[PDB]
Amino acid sequence: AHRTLLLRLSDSGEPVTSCSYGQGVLTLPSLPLPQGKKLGDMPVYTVKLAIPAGSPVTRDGLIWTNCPPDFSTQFDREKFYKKIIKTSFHEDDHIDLDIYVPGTYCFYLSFKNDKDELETTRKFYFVVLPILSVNDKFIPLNSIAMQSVVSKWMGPTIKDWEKVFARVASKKYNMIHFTPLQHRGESNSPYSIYDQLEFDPTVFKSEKEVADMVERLRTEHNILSLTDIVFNHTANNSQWLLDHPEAGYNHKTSPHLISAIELDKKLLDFSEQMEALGYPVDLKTVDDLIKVMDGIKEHVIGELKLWEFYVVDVKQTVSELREKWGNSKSWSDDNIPSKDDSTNLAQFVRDNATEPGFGSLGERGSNKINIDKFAAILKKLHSEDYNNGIEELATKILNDINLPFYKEYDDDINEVLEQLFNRIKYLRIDDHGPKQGPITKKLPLSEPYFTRFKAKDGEEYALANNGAIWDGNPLVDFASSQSKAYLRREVIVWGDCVKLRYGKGPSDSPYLWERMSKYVEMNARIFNGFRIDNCHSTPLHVGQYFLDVARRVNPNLYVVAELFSGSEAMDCLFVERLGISSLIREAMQAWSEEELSRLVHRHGGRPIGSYKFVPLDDFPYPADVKIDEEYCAYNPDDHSVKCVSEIMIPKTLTATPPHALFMDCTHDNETPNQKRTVEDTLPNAALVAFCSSAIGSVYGYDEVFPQLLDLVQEKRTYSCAENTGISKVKTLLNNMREEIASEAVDIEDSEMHVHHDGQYITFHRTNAKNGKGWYLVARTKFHSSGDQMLPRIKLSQTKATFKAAFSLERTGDAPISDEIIEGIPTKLRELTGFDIGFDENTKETSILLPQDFPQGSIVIFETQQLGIDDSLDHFIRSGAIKATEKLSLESINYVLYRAEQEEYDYSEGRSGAYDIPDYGKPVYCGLQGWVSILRKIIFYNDLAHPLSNNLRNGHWAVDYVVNRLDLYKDKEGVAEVQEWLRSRMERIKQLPSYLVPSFFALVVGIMYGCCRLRAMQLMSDNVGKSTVFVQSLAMTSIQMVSAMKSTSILPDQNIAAMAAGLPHFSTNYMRCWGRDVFISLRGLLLTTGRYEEAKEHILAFAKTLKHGLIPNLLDAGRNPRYNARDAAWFFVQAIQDYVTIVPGGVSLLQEKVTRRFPLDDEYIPYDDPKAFSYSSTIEEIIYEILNRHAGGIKYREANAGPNLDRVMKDEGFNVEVNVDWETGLIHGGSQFNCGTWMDKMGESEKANSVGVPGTPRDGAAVEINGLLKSCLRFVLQLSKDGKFKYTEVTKPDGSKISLSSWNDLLQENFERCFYVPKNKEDDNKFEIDATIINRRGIYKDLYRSGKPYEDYQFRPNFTIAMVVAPELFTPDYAAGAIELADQVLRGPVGMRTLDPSDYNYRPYYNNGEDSDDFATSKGRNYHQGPEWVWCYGYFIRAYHYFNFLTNPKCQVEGSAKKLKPSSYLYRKLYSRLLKHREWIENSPWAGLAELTNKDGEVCNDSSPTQAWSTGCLLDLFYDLWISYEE
Ligand SMILES: OC[C@H]1O[C@H](O[C@H]2[C@H](O)[C@@H](O)[C@@H](O[C@H]3[C@H](O)[C@@H](O)[C@@H](O[C@H]4[C@H](O)[C@@H](O)[C@@H](O[C@H]5[C@H](O)[C@@H](O)[C@@H](O)O[C@@H]5CO)O[C@@H]4CO)O[C@@H]3CO)O[C@@H]2CO)[C@H](O)[C@@H](O)[C@@H]1O
Ligand SMILES: OC[C@H]1O[C@H](O[C@H]2[C@H](O)[C@@H](O)[C@@H](O[C@H]3[C@H](O)[C@@H](O)[C@@H](O)O[C@@H]3CO)O[C@@H]2CO)[C@H](O)[C@@H](O)[C@@H]1O
Ligand SMILES: OC[C@H]1O[C@H](O[C@H]2[C@H](O)[C@@H](O)[C@@H](O)O[C@@H]2CO)[C@H](O)[C@@H](O)[C@@H]1O
Repeated sequence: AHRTLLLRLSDSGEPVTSCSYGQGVLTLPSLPLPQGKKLGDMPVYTVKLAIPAGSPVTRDGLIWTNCPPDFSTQFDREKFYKKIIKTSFHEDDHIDLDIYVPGTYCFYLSFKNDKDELETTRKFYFVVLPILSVNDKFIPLNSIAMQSVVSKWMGPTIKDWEKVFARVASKKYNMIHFTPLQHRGESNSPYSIYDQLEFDPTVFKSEKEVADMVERLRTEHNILSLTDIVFNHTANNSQWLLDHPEAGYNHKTSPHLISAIELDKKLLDFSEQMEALGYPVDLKTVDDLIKVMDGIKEHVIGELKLWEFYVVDVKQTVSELREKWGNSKSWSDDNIPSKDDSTNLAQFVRDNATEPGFGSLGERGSNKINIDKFAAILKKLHSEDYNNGIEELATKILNDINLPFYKEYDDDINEVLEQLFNRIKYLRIDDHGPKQGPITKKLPLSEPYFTRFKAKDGEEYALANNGAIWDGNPLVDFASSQSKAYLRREVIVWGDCVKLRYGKGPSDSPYLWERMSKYVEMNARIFNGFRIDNCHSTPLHVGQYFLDVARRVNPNLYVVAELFSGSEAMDCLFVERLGISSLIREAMQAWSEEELSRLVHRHGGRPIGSYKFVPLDDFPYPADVKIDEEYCAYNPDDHSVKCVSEIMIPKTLTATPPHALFMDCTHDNETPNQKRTVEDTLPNAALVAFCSSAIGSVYGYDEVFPQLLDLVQEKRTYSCAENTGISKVKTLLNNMREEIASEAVDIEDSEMHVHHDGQYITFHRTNAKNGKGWYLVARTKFHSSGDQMLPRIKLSQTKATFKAAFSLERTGDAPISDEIIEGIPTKLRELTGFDIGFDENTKETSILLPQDFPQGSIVIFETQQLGIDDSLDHFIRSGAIKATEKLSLESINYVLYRAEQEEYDYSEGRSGAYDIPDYGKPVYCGLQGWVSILRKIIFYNDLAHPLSNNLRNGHWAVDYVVNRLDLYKDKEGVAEVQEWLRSRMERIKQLPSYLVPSFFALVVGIMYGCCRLRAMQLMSDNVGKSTVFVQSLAMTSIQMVSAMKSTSILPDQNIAAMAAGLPHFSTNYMRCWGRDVFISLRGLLLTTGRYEEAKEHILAFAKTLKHGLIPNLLDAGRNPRYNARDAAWFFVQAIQDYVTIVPGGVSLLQEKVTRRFPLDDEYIPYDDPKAFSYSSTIEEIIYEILNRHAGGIKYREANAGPNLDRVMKDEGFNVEVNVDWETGLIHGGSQFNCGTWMDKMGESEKANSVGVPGTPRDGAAVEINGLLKSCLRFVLQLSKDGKFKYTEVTKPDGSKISLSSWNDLLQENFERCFYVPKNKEDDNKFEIDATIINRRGIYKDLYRSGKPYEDYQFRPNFTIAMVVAPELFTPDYAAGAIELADQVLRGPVGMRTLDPSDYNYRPYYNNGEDSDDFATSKGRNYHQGPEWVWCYGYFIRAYHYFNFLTNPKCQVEGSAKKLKPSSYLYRKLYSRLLKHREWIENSPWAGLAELTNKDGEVCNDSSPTQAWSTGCLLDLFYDLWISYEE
């Protein structure tokens, strides 16, 4: 059915962590195959790799993976297969990895670097767990019960073993771990294997004899089997070691140990003559040890030649100097240090005259000097005659060379004898280890460091035996050359075993690899898995190769390993590459009760009430996605991995901590009788069994054996004594876990609470799906530490039920047999008296323990949380799609967004945003305000967050989500969305308090995702199929477009009205701004597909035309403000954008609006019946604007006075606009004016700037004239097409100018008036006064401005003209001008409003400055430095266009030999948007800010989400889409 996981990648190709589970591994969940399907019928899993669109990896990117393409192809570690990444600047690419067999798989990505070179990422691994079934019933991995049994103690016959099998089958174990069933070595230790290729001749004779026994265990007792596999060593007496001695490290293969060999055999030879030469051979005196130690120092250390292994043979070099004194002589280097600089000169000879392998160990005299290169230096330094003091000089240098070697030797020898005498004392003088037997050949003074034999090749050899350094790093091969442990005697050896020298591969030890391969696949044919002792000491490449050979034989190979590497990260890396399925954890390692509770806490599960993962505002919502319309397209027999909700965003693949196999007692740790007591066997095994993981135990733990069995010496047999000790309880524990294994699946599905009080440990196991749980009270018996009484146990919203209770008591000591291992007689008394009180009001269960509850007892309760059934998850994960069926792009605004001021508008100031105690209010009143806070809470499982606390303290926030929508109930689809929230929140309130936060976030997140998907479906295809970033920008369109009560766009009605920004531009007269609306109209409405809403705004403002101008401040169409020389031309540009994009958009031209205010610019007539009066068409409105500007205007502001602008000066109200017909440019404004977008008016009385505009842009503005040229080009081609008529324009006098002539006037005179030529020679060609110019290569920001220094100021406004009227610019001039803006005026997120190299540059906006600075106080800086985000949109839109015309590297051909941008240009475009993608990702408001201080510094006064900040970035994506993506 659906076994697909989503693995989103970052921009560098690294997997993305969906949740913080800790240091882990990309493990895929263990699940059975579909009903009646084998390996190969279908892929076991499919990993969907998601690559971000436009990321640097997509540039000629390829996905590599060693996953075979089909089931027929075998797995190869190093054969990777190609997968093509489909590059796009809008759409992310998904590449499936079909997996057919469990194993270790990895993937890496290759791409084209920014250096045009090839680059590769890391290898990223992910494990598919094996499928474990017994007959035809699936065994979940966390329900495995493993019984470890030692072969040589189960009996001499196979039937003697099958009696043990029946005992562990009654205890209901489902897996048996075997110590290696091979022929054992001399010492008969199970791990020193004599021959790897044949089993124990005492019991078996062939593979079929042991294969039938394991298959018998499967069919008879329903038990799987696995063995230990020994890679690190073999027995010291293998008949194949005589044939192939190179399989270990010897004097040939590892020459560095030659020094250690001659020391081991010396020590043993001294042991033979210990009392002969000296006498102390077996005493308990520390002085007696000192005598033999001094004997060692004089009988071995002194007889070992002062160790020439380090030091250079001084006199033997001088002897050889005279010999070749006269051959390759003379040097030339003048750097040769002076003879006075002894140390410096000493090491100079070391670097130049040495034979290969200097300083390192080898043979006796392996470190020597190159003579012809040494004597050549002496001739150059001293004299060419030898007897001239060379013997003194040469010896002096060599003696100083050996100074570090001698100190290296003293430090080595000291750690030899310290290690020796310390070990000698312990091994002899019983401190904690006795057996101080008079030394013998079997018990020599020194433990055997090397195994000696005479090989079949004739020569003698000395293979050592591995072991372990005390506290050394196990990742270091102590037998390799990097370690000096065998020399310094820092090795605790195992004489039973012998080295196994693997190299870099089969080339270094051919027979060893071939033999171990056939040895591995032999056990792989029989058993279900392997167990690896000291896996951390086996090299990675060694473990990787043989485990893959096994999985080729047994595809469902279950791997266990005792893995204690340096850290958790190294543990995860070993699990990643080796494919380990479970890690061994030992419960006996806990020294105290607190250490045991912390161990059980690690492997118990997640906290109770843990948050559940949901796709939120960080996911793409493709409009063309499959959906579970009612979460019903799941069949249990399919065994499919479920999606999170009705939306089919597949289950995310995230790193989870590697699985654990919790052993209450292994075959190497001491018995509870030894470390603690025998009574602790019951509570210790119960706490382990309650963990949500695999569990196991050694044989004898349940049968309370007295002490740990010596794996080397002991020969006694397991007792046939049935049903002893805990065998009855383990039958209960394993049978209980079988009932739980049927439904518990993933890591979020099993939760836990653990408490430790004194000697008691509390374990509360909980299933998060149904509410079923277990409660365990276990009194531990580490020591008999007196009576302790546990306080009252209290469970909230839960009912308890007594299951079972037991006590373990000791009835004397264990029998002392010599032929059979028998345990300690123990009584297992069932307990009673547990009072379970239930308060039928508070629904609180109280549990009191009985006073007869001795140490070593347990009690199990069955529990069930109230309000949770099996049908709760389906009710929450369904119905939300059907509830959003009637939602519209306007109505989604009330469900998701609404600022508190926008909510006060509908609630008359009563409601607002929910106040979270000790935190604050969410940014939006809708779900977006919750999702912005919950995403980090769900990611970290922060149950201590103030919102998490408030959600379980009461149902206030739960009812707040549903009660808000009463304000917007009558709107499209909101009522049905409220009813879904009402029905789901009501069911949630019936749950326990501690479970409310996790379920509250799940309900909000599900409805949020359904609302965001509904938005992408209602929008166009370019948006509804793009990356998260584009969709996040498109959701801003919903934030701004909403119906209000205190304002609108029509004076008669109350309809949708695009706000300028939230929250400071949303209510009353501050919401709609004509300039702001029509800059964002193309981005927020046309790019998204809101065609009818874009028409309503064009028609609404068309009613308020006056002076031939469009008003900036729109008071819903009643008394608007006409101080906007900018708005009319952004408005006429939005009409062109509408007609160009909307199909049949020419129909807008003949739409008749009822023009309020008379044509003759009369007076404010809101009541006067001459308001409605006459109608005007849009075609007429356009011509009215063009002709009125041409014919000249003249007006003082209507209702002029402070009443409007309480700071504007009297002359400031009479603004005007006139067209210089010599040039064609439209001039207008004054030094008391703000008629452009930089409209900051002074309000400082201290700095005396009241009335003084910060940025008056009087004269010819670039944007106005650029939009004028765009409008003229629009109406010319329109009259040609017949949709426009008017072709004549008037004059202030009364003449007439053709529209084409006005169009040509700008074409002939625009660039002349504005471009500042780089050539100082062409200032006589572009109307420039060189006295006032900051930089050249700049299109002037103004023409004929009042203060002419503002004419030549570098401001970002010229980009508007470059985008809307590119014909006004010669390509080479514009390309260089916009490259300067990129280097100078471009900030990280916003565009700098003024060149930093100006004296007026003040880039920090503080609208509360009450200082004396004329330019900074009260926010006069507004447009003199601060970085605005919308100007970045117009900038990069033209930066893309003119780089496509100029730089040829930004061009590429292909389809239809049509020029599409190169990946080099897409790379430059993608880079300039990372800060914008970061901003909208990590902002509580789900948009882009209005303003930013210098260099990305957050401006507090800036509105955090602005309409035209995100709309202009949507303009860029539509340019690249509508022109290339066809
Ligand atoms: O009856 C309705 C209305 O009538 C009159 O309206 C006039 C205003 O009182 C008058 O000030 C003026 O409005 C100007 C404004 O003066 C001018 O500076 C500019 O607006 C700027 C601010 O200058 C600027 O600092 C910034 O202010 C933001 C701030 O950055 C933001 O962080 C947050 O604090 O919100 C502040 C705004 O509230 O940005 C704004 C916008 O760019 O332009 C305005 C419009 O021209 O002229 C109005 C003419 O009607 C009455 O005076 C008024 O009381 C009445 O309510
Ligand atoms: O309608 C929901 C309501 O939620 C918020 O108010 C609640 C607090 O979040 C909640 O912790 C609790 O506060 C108590 C405090 O003693 C104190 O706040 C007092 O004024 O009210 C409670 C008295 O026990 O309960 C309140 C609601 O009573 C949020 O702030 C409200 O705006 C919101 O309406
Ligand atoms: O040489 C160019 C000149 O540019 C700037 O001078 C500005 C000045 O800051 C304005 O206040 C006004 O005087 O217009 C001038 C136009 O260049 C630099 O400040 C100045 O150092 C530089 O020399």
